[PDB]
Amino acid sequence: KVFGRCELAAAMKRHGLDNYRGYSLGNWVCAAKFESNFNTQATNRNTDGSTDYGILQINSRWWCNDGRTPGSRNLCNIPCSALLSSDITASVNCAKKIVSDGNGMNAWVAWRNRCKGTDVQAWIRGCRL
Amino acid sequence: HHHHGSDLGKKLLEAARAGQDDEVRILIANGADVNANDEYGSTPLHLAALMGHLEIVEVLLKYGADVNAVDHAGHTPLHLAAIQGHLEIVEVLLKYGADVNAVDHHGQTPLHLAAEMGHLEIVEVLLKYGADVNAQDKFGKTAFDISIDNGNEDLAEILQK
Repeated sequence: KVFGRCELAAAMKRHGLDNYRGYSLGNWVCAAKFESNFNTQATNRNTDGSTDYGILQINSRWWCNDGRTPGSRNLCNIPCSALLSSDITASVNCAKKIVSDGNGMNAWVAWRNRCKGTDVQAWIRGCRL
Repeated sequence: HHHHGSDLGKKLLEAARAGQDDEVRILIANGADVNANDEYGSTPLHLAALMGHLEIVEVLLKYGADVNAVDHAGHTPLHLAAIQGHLEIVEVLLKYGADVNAVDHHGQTPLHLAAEMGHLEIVEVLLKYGADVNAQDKFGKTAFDISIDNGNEDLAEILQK
């Protein structure tokens, strides 16, 4: 499944991401745009033998288990395949675990490079929330 | 020499993103590589376009910045200015030969992006420069399909041509 911008904004809002750990809704929508182009099925191989999965591109070395990544840590305690659903619950739960303890949304390379310091509330403009 | 060109290039990426006009001009004068790339594949022009620094965009283009430079997602500075809603930057990029129908790794054009964000004035400038209304991205969506998905009734009327 590929979400539309406002459809994802409404789903992320229902999943409690608005202002989660001080990050306004737009941040999460912007991150998903640049991480996966709102594609719940996105999978991308990294430079270190790991793969990023789903709409929020959760990493298979540190956060989810794919069984094919050396040095798996599985900190979210979830199979990476659970992040490939049309239902964003598992991806949201894992994003909430990543952002709670650390350097916020700096865990997302696309967010740091394309969302951070921009007018992120433009991502929720024109949406029914 | 190419060593100093690349080294001043890194300072140029930072100055362009921060909106430091004087620093940008000094770095260019000192021989900074105007087409330097950061880890994300961004050039100083992508960063000035992303952050809305009109004067830096104009100055980079005057000193030979590649208008159609692509980052690791396949986005040109035009794609980024279109997403952000920077109308004056979109116009300058188009004036310097930006490819109005440049496609990223997801088959999206600047029109797809301006439509998604609901930037009406940018959509009209892109259409004026030949943006393809029938262009479908990798998921089969046209800019018109995107406007419908987001319920943008103003864009739906504008994109009917």
